[PDB]
Amino acid sequence: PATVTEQGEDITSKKDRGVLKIVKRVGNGEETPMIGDKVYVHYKGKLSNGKKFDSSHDRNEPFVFSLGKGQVIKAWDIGVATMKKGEIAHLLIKPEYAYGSAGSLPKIPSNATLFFEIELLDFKGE
Ligand SMILES: COc1ccc(CC[C@H]2OC(=O)[C@@H]3CCCCN3C(=O)[C@@H](C3CCCCC3)c3cc(OC)c(c(OC)c3)OCCOC/C=C\COc3cccc2c3)cc1OC
Repeated sequence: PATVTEQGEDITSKKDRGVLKIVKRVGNGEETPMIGDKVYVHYKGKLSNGKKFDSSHDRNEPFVFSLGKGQVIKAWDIGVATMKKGEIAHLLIKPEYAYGSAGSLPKIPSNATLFFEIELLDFKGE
């Protein structure tokens, strides 16, 4: 997470560093998911300080959602939108792009900075 702080690319339209990304593994894909595409990922998630660890692997199930429909935090609609199939991205997220000053307790404290390792398994339209 500190690495992303230093090295991570800004992928916010507004470029406020609210969302930062390192492409760790390059995908075989040439396409990215469109808004309204059903998205299939593996993911690991923690607060910046390593607390509240969560993963699709542990839940024995991929995390499936439709892109750009606010099913997930702003940071995910922005971040997975940049990703290619087979790609693994690292994300460091400002609370403004996650749960904000209100947070979401008990899991998400007030003004929490999140870290995600996401693997984009696939995406489909229709
Ligand atoms: C439009 O804005 C929102 C959209 C959706 C939500 C609800 C939470 C949502 O989760 C997320 O947005 C992100 C990104 C997708 C992976 C999960 N996630 C989380 O933030 C994680 C959180 C990662 C950081 C360590 C603590 C757990 C994360 C993981 C959680 O448990 C797996 C979690 C949670 O809620 C605070 C956040 O618990 C609530 C869900 O209980 C279990 C049920 C379903 C599985 O979790 C889901 C399902 C769908 C969406 C999410 C969780 C709040 C939003 O407000 C900003």
